[PDB]
Amino acid sequence: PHRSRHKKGRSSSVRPPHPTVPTWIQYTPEEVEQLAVELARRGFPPSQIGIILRDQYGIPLVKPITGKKLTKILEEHGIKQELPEDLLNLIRRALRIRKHLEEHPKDMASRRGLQLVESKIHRLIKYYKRVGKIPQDFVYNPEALSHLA
Amino acid sequence: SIRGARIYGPSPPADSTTNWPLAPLERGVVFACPNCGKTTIVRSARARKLGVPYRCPECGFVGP
Amino acid sequence: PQRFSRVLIPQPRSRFVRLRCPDCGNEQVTFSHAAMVVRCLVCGRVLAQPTGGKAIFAGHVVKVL
Amino acid sequence: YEYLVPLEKYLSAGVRLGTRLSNKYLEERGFIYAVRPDGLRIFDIKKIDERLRIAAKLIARYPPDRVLVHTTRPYGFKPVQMFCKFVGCKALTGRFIPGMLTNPNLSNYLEVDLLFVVDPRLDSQAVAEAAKMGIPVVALVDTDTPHQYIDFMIPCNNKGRKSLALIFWVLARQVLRERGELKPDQDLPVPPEEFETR
Amino acid sequence: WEPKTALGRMVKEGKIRTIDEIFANNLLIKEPEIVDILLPGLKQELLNLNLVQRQTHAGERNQFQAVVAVGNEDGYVGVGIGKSRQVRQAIEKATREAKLNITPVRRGCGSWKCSCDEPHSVPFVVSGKSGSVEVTLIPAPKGVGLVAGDVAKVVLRLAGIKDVWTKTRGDTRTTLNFALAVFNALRNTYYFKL
Amino acid sequence: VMLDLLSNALTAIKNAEAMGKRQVVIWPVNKLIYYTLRVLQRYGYVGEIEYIDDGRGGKYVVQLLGKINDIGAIRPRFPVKYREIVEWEQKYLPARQIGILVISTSQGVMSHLEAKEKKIGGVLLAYVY
Amino acid sequence: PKKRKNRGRKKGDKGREPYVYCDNCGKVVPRSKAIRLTVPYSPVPPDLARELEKQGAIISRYLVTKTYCINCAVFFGIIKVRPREERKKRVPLQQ
RNA sequence: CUCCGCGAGUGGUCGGGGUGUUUACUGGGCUUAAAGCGCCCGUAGCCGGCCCGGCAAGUCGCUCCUGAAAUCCCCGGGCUCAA
RNA sequence: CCCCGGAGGACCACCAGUGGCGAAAGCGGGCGGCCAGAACGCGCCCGACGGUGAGGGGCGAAAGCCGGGGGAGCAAAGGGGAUUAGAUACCCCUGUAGUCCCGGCCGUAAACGAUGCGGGCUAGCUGUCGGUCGGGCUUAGGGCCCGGCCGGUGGCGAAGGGAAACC
Ligand SMILES: [Mg+2]
Ligand SMILES: [Mg+2]
Ligand SMILES: [Mg+2]
Ligand SMILES: [Mg+2]
Ligand SMILES: [Mg+2]
Ligand SMILES: [Mg+2]
Ligand SMILES: [Mg+2]
Ligand SMILES: [Mg+2]
Ligand SMILES: [Mg+2]
Ligand SMILES: [Mg+2]
Ligand SMILES: [Mg+2]
Ligand SMILES: [Mg+2]
Ligand SMILES: [Mg+2]
Ligand SMILES: [Mg+2]
Ligand SMILES: [Mg+2]
Ligand SMILES: [Mg+2]
Ligand SMILES: [Zn+2]
Ligand SMILES: [Zn+2]
Ligand SMILES: [Zn+2]
Ligand SMILES: [Zn+2]
Repeated sequence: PHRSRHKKGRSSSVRPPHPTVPTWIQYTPEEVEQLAVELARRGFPPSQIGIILRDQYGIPLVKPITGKKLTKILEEHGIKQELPEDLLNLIRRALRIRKHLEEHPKDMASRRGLQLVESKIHRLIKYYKRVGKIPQDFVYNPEALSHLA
Repeated sequence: SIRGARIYGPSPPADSTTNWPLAPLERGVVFACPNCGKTTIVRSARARKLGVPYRCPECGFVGP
Repeated sequence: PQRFSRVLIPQPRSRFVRLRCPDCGNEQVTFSHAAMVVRCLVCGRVLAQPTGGKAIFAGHVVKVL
Repeated sequence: YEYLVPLEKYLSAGVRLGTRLSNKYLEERGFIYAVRPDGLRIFDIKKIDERLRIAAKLIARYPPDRVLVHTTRPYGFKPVQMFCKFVGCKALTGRFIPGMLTNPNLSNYLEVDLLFVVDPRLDSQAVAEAAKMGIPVVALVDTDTPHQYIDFMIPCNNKGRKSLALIFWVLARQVLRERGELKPDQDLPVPPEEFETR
Repeated sequence: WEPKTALGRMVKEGKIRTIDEIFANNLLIKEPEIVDILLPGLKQELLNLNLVQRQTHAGERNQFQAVVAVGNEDGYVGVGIGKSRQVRQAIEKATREAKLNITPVRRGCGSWKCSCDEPHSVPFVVSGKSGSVEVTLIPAPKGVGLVAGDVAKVVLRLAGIKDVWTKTRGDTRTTLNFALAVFNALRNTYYFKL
Repeated sequence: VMLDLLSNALTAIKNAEAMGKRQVVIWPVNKLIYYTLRVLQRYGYVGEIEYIDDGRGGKYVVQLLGKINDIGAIRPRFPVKYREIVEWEQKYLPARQIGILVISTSQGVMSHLEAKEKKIGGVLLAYVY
Repeated sequence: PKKRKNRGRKKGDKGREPYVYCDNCGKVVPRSKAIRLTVPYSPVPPDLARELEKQGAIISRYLVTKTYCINCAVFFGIIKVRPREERKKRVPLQQ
């Protein structure tokens, strides 16, 4: 839910106050960009790509080493998502919930979860239309947006 | 702060770490520094109840 | 974590650790709280297993960065 | 660091044994030193010694007659008794009569300028009257004690008979030395063991 | 009189000759005789007198509850309450408690429509409260007078205040609570961190 | 959701002063908070002001001198004129010699005394006494 | 005026309770607000001299719980009307 | 009978303001006194993180053209003062 | 009453708690599948995208209504046996809707924490739940104990507040 939740957690990562390049790093900025483009072509989304760089390759953060952001690097290197990552995730979640609701029409909890997800989709669409990252004629039609699932 | 206001009456003892005055009908506590005994330590009843620490201006002792 | 208004300078509680793979002997840099199965880049064996907290290491811990 | 009494005597009397509770106040002050894997709180014995020294200097500056030393703990009846017999202070073991400091029309109406309670969590009535009248208060506090209205505290194991007897003997010796009837070398006429109650 | 309580001993021995020193050094007055010794010019007034009853099997047992305000008219005021079966000792008890509860009152100017540096009014804006009567005292220009209720005027005049503006809230018809709230504000003049 | 850092910082200072603390830590901060603290320190209500460079915008550690009797941010931020300063003076302060209003003007954040000296007006921010 | 901070039942952060049926009754209440007094219980008490260690006669005891509403809990003396100060005392209900 | 208040006035009933912090901007309250919609999604509206650069709309300062006269506040003068 | 078999409808005893989940209503046997929403850990991604929300909505106990199925126990209405001055009640026997399932309507409740939602600051002590970190042990287990943080859930209680109960 969004309002009147039972709990209000604090879980989040605490980064250094001003991140810098690690002294122990064995990867140059250009090699970091090629590794990111490799993971993108393999198909991981940007959050997963960042986790992969941090875990497997020991890259703490793309921004200090390269001066850019991960989606900026992917955009420069010929990788352009259809929609923004969070909006696409919300739309896929809504499509999965609707597919479930097709065979289970009396799942009122699932209907409320779908309403929450669709409201989040609407807020994100309002923001993206305001900032120009999506076309101003974009409309959330789940029947015509099945291809994104 | 205060600009040329001459406020009457007895002045109150001032708390030596918070400036909470020992008001009439409320009894604070005034003693000498336990480590030295040179400076005076004044604790209003609020600071005594709250356990507010006090520091000697002369020595480096912090007491209840 | 704690409250940002209570901690003076918040810092990352995790750390980066160098590992030596026991099979081949390659050294690798790896996040301590690895949220995935981290493998050796050469032989391919598993070096770190993910948990809900600090990851479990199968390779020798050469030094914590 | 140089001790009022030897560390073997201290750690045999168990003065630095605290209750297994929590006390964020004492922890922030730094009187808590180490907690074992069974949850037992251990004080800093060096801080214990330094607070004994400063406390002895505190009681030394007051006339002994105007200092009231009180406990309701029966374990502290005897150590406070010999401490106070050797210093010359209004002593009180047993029940603190309410209104002794606030009711001047009472037969036992004492007038004091310093109060010394063995345990403030049990000797609450004396602490309450001291707060109401504005009398300075000294207390042998541990993890369970409430710190309100205590102008001076000595974090120590105020439960055991051995700890109480050793602490009171050390305080009596230091107060005698500060008053001047004893130089810094002599000891009391009786050992610490006579302070321990029976 | 026997100087019961050691402060009374010093006061009768003349080591303390003025009432200002007690409130300067935070000394607690436990006896009224110190007050009559150090303030011979103390005027006491009967602010309120209510009849009060307890129900019992044989009928109500009545007791007078008298409220008394004592003051020197020079910055010293106190108010006390006395319950007694008869009015005379009720007033005596109230006078004794007022004398025990006497306190200094800080005075001065501070009104925007005045510039005199005299003790005619309160030095700053102060508040007091007793149960539900809240009384805010505000400094006023000289010559305005006491702009409070009647019992508030009596308490302020006894405390030695000439001009003031009042702002009250709650049932002021509770005369005891109104008097206590006004006295509370006058005592709260000393809680201001100058 | 956090709305006004100035009112948040002022009420935090008031809470710490009520509890009789020696220092209050102020997070998040802005230049308005810094200039308000500067005016308070200039008039003595607030002691030393140390900046802390945490990554999340900065923090201010302020020393308290036992001088505040009541503090608070006037909200809404009312536009006040030089001829209108005095009624807000009487509205928020006790005594004609005690306390100060804080004003944001085109020459910067200052006290109501300095605003009346410069013969200017502006936006009311807070009060101290 | 609100008697008790418990609402008369230690229910917990929930909206509805499964609720039970009273013994010798049926007025009753949910799982909380009911009395669940336990007794040791055994058939034929003190015949252990004339049975048990005679013949072979192996007996059994069965701890038994009885559930009562407030009316029956007051009626069989399992609950008294304690004073206001003693209302917050934590005592076990005689097993 | 005598005393009290105002007096060429003094009373009755109405309407407005005060009363009234009982309309609350200053400045009320909503556990139990009247008062939190059974719960949640969200449109308009209102309220909104930090830093830097531009503008100068709100805002602030001065000035000008104005906001009829009478009325209102201050000052001087003339009706014997007064109005 | 006891035994041997079959059929049917409801519920999920103890464990079990001011224990958990959920926005509220509400949710208590096991296994499986399909979903949802949180907490915790994180040098993951976006970069203010947020709050509240008139109007407008959607969900919403019990009883009740519409149509279909089912019906063990209980049981409004009703019948009978008692009691009483009366007894159209309270007690006993019995008994139909209803209670259960499916589709819809109803849209109410002491729908209550009688406490709108969001965020910050302000002593503590103590039980318990989830995650996580440090130490010790180990029914060597996803285990137990102590200490810290984060997030819930109870108790007492600083400052403060209140007409007071009290928070
Ligand atoms: Mg919006
Ligand atoms: Mg514990
Ligand atoms: Mg309910
Ligand atoms: Mg009202
Ligand atoms: Mg009501
Ligand atoms: Mg509600
Ligand atoms: Mg309604
Ligand atoms: Mg309703
Ligand atoms: Mg402009
Ligand atoms: Mg909303
Ligand atoms: Mg609506
Ligand atoms: Mg139904
Ligand atoms: Mg039937
Ligand atoms: Mg039947
Ligand atoms: Mg309600
Ligand atoms: Mg109320
Ligand atoms: Zn010193
Ligand atoms: Zn390898
Ligand atoms: Zn004046
Ligand atoms: Zn029953």
